[PDB]
Amino acid sequence: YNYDVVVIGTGPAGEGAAMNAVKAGRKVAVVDDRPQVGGNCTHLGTIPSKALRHSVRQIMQYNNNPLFWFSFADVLKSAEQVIAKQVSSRTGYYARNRIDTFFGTASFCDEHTIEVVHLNGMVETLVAKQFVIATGSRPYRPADVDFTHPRIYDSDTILSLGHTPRRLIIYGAGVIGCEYASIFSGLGVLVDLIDNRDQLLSFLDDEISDSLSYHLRNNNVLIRHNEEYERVEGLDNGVILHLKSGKKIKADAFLWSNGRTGNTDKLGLENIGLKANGRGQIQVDEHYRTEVSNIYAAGDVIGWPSLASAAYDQGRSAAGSITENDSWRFVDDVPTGIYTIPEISSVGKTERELTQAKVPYEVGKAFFKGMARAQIAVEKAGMLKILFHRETLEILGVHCFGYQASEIVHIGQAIMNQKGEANTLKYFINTTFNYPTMAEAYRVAAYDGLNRLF
Amino acid sequence: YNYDVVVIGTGPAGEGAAMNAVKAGRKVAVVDDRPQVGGNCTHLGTIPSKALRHSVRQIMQYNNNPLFRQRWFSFADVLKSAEQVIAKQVSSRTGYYARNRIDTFFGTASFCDEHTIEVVHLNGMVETLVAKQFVIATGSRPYRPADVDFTHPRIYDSDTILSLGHTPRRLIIYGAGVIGCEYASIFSGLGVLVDLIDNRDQLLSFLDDEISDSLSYHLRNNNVLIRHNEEYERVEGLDNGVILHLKSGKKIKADAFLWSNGRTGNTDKLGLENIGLKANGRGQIQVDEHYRTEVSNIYAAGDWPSLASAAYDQGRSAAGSITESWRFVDDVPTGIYTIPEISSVGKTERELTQAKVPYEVGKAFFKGMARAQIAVEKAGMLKILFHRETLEILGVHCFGYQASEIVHIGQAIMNQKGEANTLKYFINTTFNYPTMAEAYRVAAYDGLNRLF
Ligand SMILES: Cc1cc2nc3c(=O)[nH]c(=O)nc-3n(C[C@H](O)[C@H](O)[C@H](O)COP(=O)(O)OP(=O)(O)OC[C@H]3O[C@@H](n4cnc5c(N)ncnc54)[C@H](O)[C@@H]3O)c2cc1C
Ligand SMILES: Cc1cc2nc3c(=O)[nH]c(=O)nc-3n(C[C@H](O)[C@H](O)[C@H](O)COP(=O)(O)OP(=O)(O)OC[C@H]3O[C@@H](n4cnc5c(N)ncnc54)[C@H](O)[C@@H]3O)c2cc1C
Repeated sequence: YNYDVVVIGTGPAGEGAAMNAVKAGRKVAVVDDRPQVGGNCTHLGTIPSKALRHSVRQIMQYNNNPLFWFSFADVLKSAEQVIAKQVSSRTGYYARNRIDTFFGTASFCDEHTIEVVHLNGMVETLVAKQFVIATGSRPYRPADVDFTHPRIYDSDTILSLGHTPRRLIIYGAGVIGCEYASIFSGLGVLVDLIDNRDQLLSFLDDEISDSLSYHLRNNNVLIRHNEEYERVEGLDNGVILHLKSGKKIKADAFLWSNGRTGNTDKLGLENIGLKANGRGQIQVDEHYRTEVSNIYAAGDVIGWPSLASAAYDQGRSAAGSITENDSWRFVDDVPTGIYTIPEISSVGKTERELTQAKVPYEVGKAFFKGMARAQIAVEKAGMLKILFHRETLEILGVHCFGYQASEIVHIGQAIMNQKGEANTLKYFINTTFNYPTMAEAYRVAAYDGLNRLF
Repeated sequence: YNYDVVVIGTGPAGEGAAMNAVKAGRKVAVVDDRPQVGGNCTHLGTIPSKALRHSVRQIMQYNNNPLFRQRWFSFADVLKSAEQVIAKQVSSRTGYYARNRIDTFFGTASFCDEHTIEVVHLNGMVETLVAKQFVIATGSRPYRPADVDFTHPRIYDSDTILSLGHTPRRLIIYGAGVIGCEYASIFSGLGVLVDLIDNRDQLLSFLDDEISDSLSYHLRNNNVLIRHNEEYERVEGLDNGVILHLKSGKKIKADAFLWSNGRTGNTDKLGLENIGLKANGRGQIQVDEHYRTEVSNIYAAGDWPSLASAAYDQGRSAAGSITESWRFVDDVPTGIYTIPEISSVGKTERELTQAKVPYEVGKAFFKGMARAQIAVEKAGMLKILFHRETLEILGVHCFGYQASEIVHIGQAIMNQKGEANTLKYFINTTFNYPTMAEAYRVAAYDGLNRLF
């Protein structure tokens, strides 16, 4: 077969790259080893975890509702229709713009031709001028951990759970680990989160991390800091983890969420002259182009920031660079978002970086406890913090935690991206929002900032 | 994949073998290289030629009927009618396969060992299939000599002739076989000066002399020019017409050319040397009375006599032998579908004369037949050879419209044993009237007059 742009993997990066390329008028093909389109964006990652989290939140609201346990399988059963709808929508998207697909593992043979091998023994060959690599990553699996044990799971096999455990252990304080800890705590299981550092999500703001830790501890998430595993043992009834500090923790299950490794082992990277680091990531430039001129890598496969929306935008920019239609833009200022119960999101500098850089900033706070919308939604916990320059009133950082955090942070991001005097805090006083909504926070927050300035 | 019986070829032999094997309760599968089921019987051989012949008969009757006068048509329009029949037949065969839970694999089959095969499709496929019992029904192809340019647009065979787009003014057919005679009759009915070339001095020497003479007379009266005892020397394809130079020194120029001399077995691609099976010069496979090859678990059936019904029966017999219903297909009623048709069963007059059997001949001419007169097909003849003393039937020959359907009553009477196989049955049995089966009765009486 002959094409112009060939995409590996149908994740957000691959889908975005292929759509931008077909928007340019080229002839484009996509290859994905999964039997269905979507990848970890919909099959094992974002969609199943988010459906589980939303079901857990609804269960929690129902239990605490004055108007009125649940098996894990019943809770997870809400995700199959969502994934079916998403895969149908993406299949229709691909069919309408006429992109041919191949459901098989893709391997490299030269600079222009690839081998697609399916489960039947199918062998096909694709040739194109431009290639996009969006193989993503897989859960990092250390050798000394018996993942074949029925009671030991990773970020993928955890969905195979057939019963809600009495206790559980989570290793790694990453985004996935914290999200799963929050979800399981909502389900009503004593989760023992294990962290290699002293503070949860040290890249976040200190206040937000402290509030998240307080809520997790108040919701049975026993958090142990500064820990490194020594030896994991699987039994008939439970799993026992011996830490290097000497503590032995026994649970009825086990989940590993410490890092991810890029999918490059089966790609045959040596056949083209490219090499991947120990993390399985491919070095790319500001154009998302590797050392090979016609080879482009984008999305989570490159490592940072390993965010599905960020991966989609990175693939879109890589396709724009391939077509050179001015649509390229290096995706660097990604607003971080952690989907625990409740949510967390941030955009821009934190208070620690601002303190280090000696920027004369000021803090405006808005607490969700005194909020009409938050109380009406029965969400008492949460806060919103805005860091703004004292003199120029420019917003240098927005951090929110609580109800609808990710949706709230977008307006602060939009105000942030303005240039010069346009990016000012006083906008929140010169613009009328709706009421009662969560956006009203900004208004209050703005005042709580400008009252601190003399 | 694992199965009990694996058949190669979806023609009548393969389909019959698969159906008989699946009737035994085993798990069976079929493989073929054609993108549709049916085999050469439906896609390139029997069915298209029969549709062409029936359409030619219909247009001939329409032209000759005074009622329809108050009109030559292109070859493509005549051939168009076969597509519907082919589609219906392939749909019926696919339904038969699916209702019986038969696995089909559309790719060329190659032998690896005595129990497994590789299936390769157009796109570099590889599929392994292992089964206890195997059936070979690969059929055959038109024989292609090296010294003729089949790639020439004006030179065709028994398969590529359907690719003709325009009806030629003149045409040459080489080989006086059943296929050659049928195509010569069809093209003569279409209104083309056909120059049939025969290697021997008599058309269809395996038939009775009277039947062959009548067929030759009809072909001569239908613009077909028959040349006897000729062998080709060189076929040259010009831009306007094909010129054939024969060994006798003649040169014949026409607007087309058809080759129908011999058939070649489709065994080269099978790779039988990987299992210890050899193919002769014609590509056939030697088998015993049980349709079994040298290998104990390898069986071959179908494409002598290269008859579709005979191939079907041979395939079913091979399947029965595999499942332990076996019957050696040896006596097949020979049928040539020219205009009019020809059929024969049992011994001919020449063989009876050689063996000095005291027989007698009963004739019933179709010219005096009422149903034949209504059919406006008066040319015909029904000859019955019956033993004089014991009144047993030793041979039945017919040459006329609806010959194949007529011959089956004589065949049914033939297969009876002893006194049951008697000509007097045709005297003591009430037939339908007006039918050409009742002609048998007349023939029987025409025999009983000669008795004394
Ligand atoms: C539990 C969980 C929750 C998450 N929640 C979020 C969230 O809320 N927001 C967010 O932004 N991110 C989230 N993520 C991260 C998200 O999974 C990634 O950011 C996203 O997958 C990045 O897009 P991608 O296309 O690079 O990844 P993928 O979608 O994983 O791309 C890899 C695709 O390529 C295929 N592939 C891989 N190797 C080959 C090969 N050799 N041959 C052929 N095909 C191949 C894979 O089968 C897959 O289809 C979450 C992750 C997890 C585990
Ligand atoms: C013009 C014409 C008219 C005819 N008219 C009549 C008639 O009126 N009556 C009659 O009884 N007979 C007639 N025949 C003869 C008839 O074609 C054969 O008798 C019969 O079809 C053979 O049956 P078969 O299944 O054994 O062979 P086929 O029907 O040829 O079956 C072979 C099948 O297997 C496939 N195949 C071949 N090699 C391989 C391979 N290596 N791997 C996989 N698949 C393979 C072929 O493509 C084909 O589909 C006629 C023939 C011709 C050419």
